[PDB]
Amino acid sequence: PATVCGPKLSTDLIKNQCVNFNFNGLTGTGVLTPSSKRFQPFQQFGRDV
Amino acid sequence: SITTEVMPVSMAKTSVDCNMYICGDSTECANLLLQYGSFCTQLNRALSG
Repeated sequence: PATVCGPKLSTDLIKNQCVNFNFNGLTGTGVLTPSSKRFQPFQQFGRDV
Repeated sequence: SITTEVMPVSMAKTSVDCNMYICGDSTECANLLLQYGSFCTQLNRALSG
C-alpha cells in the first residue's frame, strides 16, 4: 500500500463501461465489474499468466 | 483377422487478433503498431488458409 503521492483529484467509479482508469498510478483501459476474488491484506493488484 | 489402423485427418483451426495480442486496448501502442504496416494481414492470411 502506498504512502506518498501527488495531487490528482479522485473521480467516482464507473462500472460496466469502457473507461480509462487510474488506480494508484496504474493507467489502463477496460471495463470494471465487482469481484469475488480474495487478496492478501497487503496486496494491491493481481496478475495473470 | 481384423486389424485396426488409425490416421489423423485434421487439426484445430485457430486465429489470432494481432492488435489485441500486441497492444491490448492501448491507443498509444495501436498508433505505433501501424508503423509496422502490413505485418498482421500477412499473418491472418496464413492462418485463414
